[PDB]
Amino acid sequence: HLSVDTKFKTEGLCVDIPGIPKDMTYRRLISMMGFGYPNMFITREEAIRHVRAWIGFDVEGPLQLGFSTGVNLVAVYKGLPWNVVRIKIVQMLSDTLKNLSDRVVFVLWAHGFELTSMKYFVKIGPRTCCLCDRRATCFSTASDTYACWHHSIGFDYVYNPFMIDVQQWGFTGNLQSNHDLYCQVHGNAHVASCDAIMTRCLAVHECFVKRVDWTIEYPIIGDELKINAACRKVQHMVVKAALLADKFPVLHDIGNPKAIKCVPQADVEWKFYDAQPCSDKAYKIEELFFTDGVCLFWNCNVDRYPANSIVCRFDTRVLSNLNLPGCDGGSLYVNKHAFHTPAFDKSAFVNLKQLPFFYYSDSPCESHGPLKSATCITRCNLGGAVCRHHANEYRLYLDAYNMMISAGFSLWVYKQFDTYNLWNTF
Ligand SMILES: C#Cc1nc(CNC(=O)c2cc[nH]n2)cs1
Ligand SMILES: [Zn+2]
Ligand SMILES: [Zn+2]
Ligand SMILES: [Zn+2]
Repeated sequence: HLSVDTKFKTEGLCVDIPGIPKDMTYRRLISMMGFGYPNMFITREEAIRHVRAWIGFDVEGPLQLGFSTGVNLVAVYKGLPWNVVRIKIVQMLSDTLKNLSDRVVFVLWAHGFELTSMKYFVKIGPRTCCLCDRRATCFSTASDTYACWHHSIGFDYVYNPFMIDVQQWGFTGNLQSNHDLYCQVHGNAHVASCDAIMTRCLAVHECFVKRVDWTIEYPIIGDELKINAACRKVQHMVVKAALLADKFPVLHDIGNPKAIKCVPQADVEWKFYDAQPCSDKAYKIEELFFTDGVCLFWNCNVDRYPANSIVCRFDTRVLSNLNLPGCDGGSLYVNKHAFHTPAFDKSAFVNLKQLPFFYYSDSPCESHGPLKSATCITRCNLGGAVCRHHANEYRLYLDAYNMMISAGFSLWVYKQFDTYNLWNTF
């Protein structure tokens, strides 16, 4: 954890707090703010481990409280006393975070009012939820009880929040000049939430775009495992069928250097090319480069795919608990590991078409241990009646396919791809 005796640089606070000592520790800062929880403030490394909990927060002077959720509240939304503002803050954080994290991390660009305003809606102390086993994130003065984000309805204080001041990381210039170096999507409309949004965006850029640590693991919070297994199932299905239908002599597999053949029994000449996940801008196809056979780009984000490609590309616009808002239109996809992904661009696919759903199988029609569909490509459907085994497998594959799509992945293929060509493999 971050030692409370660590020095805190106070130059960013001195316009809101004139006269503040240059020599300052976290210990003295927390005291001046009026306050298993050794420090309210955390290290960059702890913050990165808890990116799902990040909420940018800015206060502008009555005071306008702005959050990276887009919300502005005025404490005296129009101005209201702190005793009702705090209730809204609890509800807002609880609904934003209950399916993401066991805590909140306020990401600051600290100039003073934000820190001195915390005592009006934060309480600290040593706890678990009164109604479950999750750690407590809220407190209620009405009942003198504690709750997690799931059981906090009607609570009035944030309990043991964490926080980090981006201005401690060693920047020159103000927030907007640093944020705008990397991102054109978030403006500065001069409301507190705009600053809150830029602050979080800059932190995401510093910690996941220019710096990358794929060794950090993140807890399971949703359908991660089913999604990942579906992606492997779809990858095998689509590539196997492409090879059967068009009989490419060579396949160029471009992407993760730890990739394995997804169709190990295919006859094709399989050649690998190493490219790590690009976290900043999509790769330029000119630099990466292939006109023989087919190219496979499985989550290898390029600016324009060649016409002879099979592509899986994550759609950064998808709304889900796994996909967090990112930098310059990118998104931070957190599924076991954290992957910042450049903004989705439909123009990357101009040479391709959307891959249609289909299910293909050459396995024997046998049930161990009634489906009608034009897209069940099997011997039994060719012959007029889908067998029970392929019926079961088709419905499982459909489920997997829909899971992958709903998670944000999109699939694209060379324009000549035609499932009609699979029927003659039977
Ligand atoms: C009541 C009331 C108040 N409204 C504001 C407006 N906020 C800003 O102009 C701003 C500047 C930078 N970021 N936001 C401050 S106090
Ligand atoms: Zn609970
Ligand atoms: Zn931004
Ligand atoms: Zn069958």
